[PDB]
Amino acid sequence: FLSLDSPTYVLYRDRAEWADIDPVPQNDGPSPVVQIIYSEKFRDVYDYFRAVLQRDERSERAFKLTRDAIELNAANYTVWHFRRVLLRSLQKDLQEEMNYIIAIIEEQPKNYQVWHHRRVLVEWLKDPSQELEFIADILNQDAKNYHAWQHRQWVIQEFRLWDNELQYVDQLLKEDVRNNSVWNQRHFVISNTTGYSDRAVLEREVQYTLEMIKLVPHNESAWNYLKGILQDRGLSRYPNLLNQLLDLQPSHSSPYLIAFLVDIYEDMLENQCDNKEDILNKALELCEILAKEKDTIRKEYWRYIGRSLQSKHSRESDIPASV
Amino acid sequence: PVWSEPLYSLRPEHARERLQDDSVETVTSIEQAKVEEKIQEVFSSYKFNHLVPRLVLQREKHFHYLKRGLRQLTDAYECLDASRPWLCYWILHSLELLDEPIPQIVATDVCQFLELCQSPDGGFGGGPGQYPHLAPTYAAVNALCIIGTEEAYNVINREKLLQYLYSLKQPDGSFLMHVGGEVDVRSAYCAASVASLTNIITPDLFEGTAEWIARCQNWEGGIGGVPGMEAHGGYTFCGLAALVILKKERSLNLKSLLQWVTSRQMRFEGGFQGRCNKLVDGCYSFWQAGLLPLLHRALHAQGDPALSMSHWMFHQQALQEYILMCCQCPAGGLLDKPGKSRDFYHTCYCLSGLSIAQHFGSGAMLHDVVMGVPENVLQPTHPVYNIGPDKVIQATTHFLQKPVPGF
Ligand SMILES: Cn1cnc(S(=O)(=O)N(CCN(Cc2cncn2C)c2ccc(C#N)cc2)Cc2ccccc2)c1
Ligand SMILES: CC(C)=CCC/C(C)=C/CC/C(C)=C/COP(=O)(O)OP(=O)(O)O
Ligand SMILES: [Zn+2]
Repeated sequence: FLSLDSPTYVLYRDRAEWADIDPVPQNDGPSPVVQIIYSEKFRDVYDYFRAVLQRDERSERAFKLTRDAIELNAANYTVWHFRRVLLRSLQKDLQEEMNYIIAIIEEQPKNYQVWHHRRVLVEWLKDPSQELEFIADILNQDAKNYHAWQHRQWVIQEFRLWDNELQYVDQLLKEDVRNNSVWNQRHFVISNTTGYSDRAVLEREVQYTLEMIKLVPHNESAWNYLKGILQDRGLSRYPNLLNQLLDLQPSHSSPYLIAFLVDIYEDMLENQCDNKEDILNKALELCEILAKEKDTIRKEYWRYIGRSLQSKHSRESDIPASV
Repeated sequence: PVWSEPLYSLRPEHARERLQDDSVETVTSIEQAKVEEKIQEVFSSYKFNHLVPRLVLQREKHFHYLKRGLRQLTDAYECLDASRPWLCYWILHSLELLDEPIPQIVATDVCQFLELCQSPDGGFGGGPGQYPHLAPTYAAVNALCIIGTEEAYNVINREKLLQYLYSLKQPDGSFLMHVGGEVDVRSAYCAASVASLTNIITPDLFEGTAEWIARCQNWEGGIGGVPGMEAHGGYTFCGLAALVILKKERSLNLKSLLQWVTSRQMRFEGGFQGRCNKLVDGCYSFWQAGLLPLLHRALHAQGDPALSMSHWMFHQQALQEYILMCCQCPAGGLLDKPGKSRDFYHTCYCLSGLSIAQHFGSGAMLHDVVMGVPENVLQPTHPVYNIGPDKVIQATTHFLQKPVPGF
């Protein structure tokens, strides 16, 4: 009816149809702290909201009032709760409410309350037929919106809508191969479909990643993904990996590639490999290069690693103190 | 030497830390480059102005900003009308870090206000007459503990608090944030925080909680809001901190976690980002860097012999430089990044992170690093609760005088 931003908007204390209700002022005490100097509009709407909440008045006019209270502060979870009471109590059409919530999310996409409200609606209606497309629109304006991706995972999982998501992931990786949210979604989809034990799948995934690394050697997301999908079984389980990375040293180097090498050596030393000692020194050499030159921001981390490797892999590590 | 620049961000080698975009441009690299350009100007301003740099924490300015806020806020804070206990917490903790005493009239007035925020059925709301919610509940408890008087302690209705927690507990180990609300790792932390401080932890309250949190650690090493989500500094702090409280840190892969967080520090800016391939932000000086004192304590409990005895496993110098040079508003208060406006949230957590970076401690070992003038040194903070370590001990002891509700 009367929009909050309308030029003809009128305070509630000046509305005839509200003449029967006494507004309820906020009880901040005799000497307030962190007291907010509300505007006229704000204080007026919430004085009247407190009245209807207090009376538990479940009416059409109360329903409309919650829209204005939400507009003034969409983070007010108490107002949201009352609104959901009114939705059920008044038997309100839920698709109309879907239309409403999608508009609010469009304009305030980084708010917890609005996404949770959409979820409850979808739960009530048991209808996910609009979700993937709506979320896609939000992601088109901010491809990393945390609430958006969370809602997408919930919808896909609860309603088993897996069949097209990998295609969607590939599309977004094209637009921005640096989008960590998308690399996460890729892992999410594969984990819950084929899994990573299927050698054909794992093989495919590594080729693609190495590809991308070749195209953009300094993109950390690709590096983390490659590490993430190989580290559970153990890096040393893949003997060809080492040489192939070393072969990128010349024209594809990065502190990322160096760090990976250290991870390979670390695992190798853990699974009792050949040349115990030769491998150790190679690693300490790299740990030093990183801490002193190539990645000094993490000097404290790299010194710790080098110190750990020494503590447990030196030829003297198992040698008794008496020897 | 005379030619040696004592500031890490200003050294000539530092220029090599700029972004390399491999001549492939995307939205991510473009936005990252914008930030680095803005930060570079801040660093270079002394050289172009022909002045010797001086890093001063504007104590007096920040104090005035807080002192006023504790009483009154402009309508700019209407969007926080449902988080007023948070405002109490952020401001009190800031004053505490700055070592400013809390007048007893202020303390009593804070207590009375929080009483009005407390629900008849347990927990605190965002304001008087608002339903209870775990986030403002966490904030309220922390504020009363900072005050630490008998009056403050008595405000909390312990029986109801426990009842409230129970009504939120899920069969799978998680907690709702509030009745008819959503679930994520923050709620576990909020619950564990207030429950431990007030001594209301029953044998079954946190059944399955450590396991549910462990399901939130992902392929990146860090922790997401719910199982399957991208790893984030905010959720990671909440997860590890909750586990520490429950004495279950070992349920996590601490090694992959350590590698993840240390990688979150920006090589050029010196501050922390919240997730891979996004932007630096002052508040992560606590959420992210605060993880390192937690890991240190955990790894040490496992007898890790390789642990340094004087420094956390991040660049303490560079973080202090970022905060002092880039995160202060001249008129008082701190902020996200240059070009952003001040607020009490970033004031709280920038200072919290600064303290972490100044103070190292592990049992008997103690070592400080204070960049800029020595007056910059702040009071220390507890890495789990983010209040004064003394206030934590004081509170826990006091409530141990009471029996867990129901005996
Ligand atoms: C985007 N984001 C980054 N951290 C978070 S959060 O911890 O969950 N948080 C962030 C809300 N948030 C946004 C924010 C924080 N750092 C950067 N941003 C944009 C925010 C909240 C309060 C103030 C004040 N004063 C200023 C900013 C939530 C929140 C809201 C109210 C009370 C407590 C937490 C959100
Ligand atoms: C106890 C408690 C309430 C703790 C707070 C934990 C915390 C900091 C959570 C942040 C969650 C979030 C929505 C991040 C993304 O925001 P963004 O995408 O705008 O920021 P980003 O780009 O830096 O990730
Ligand atoms: Zn921030």
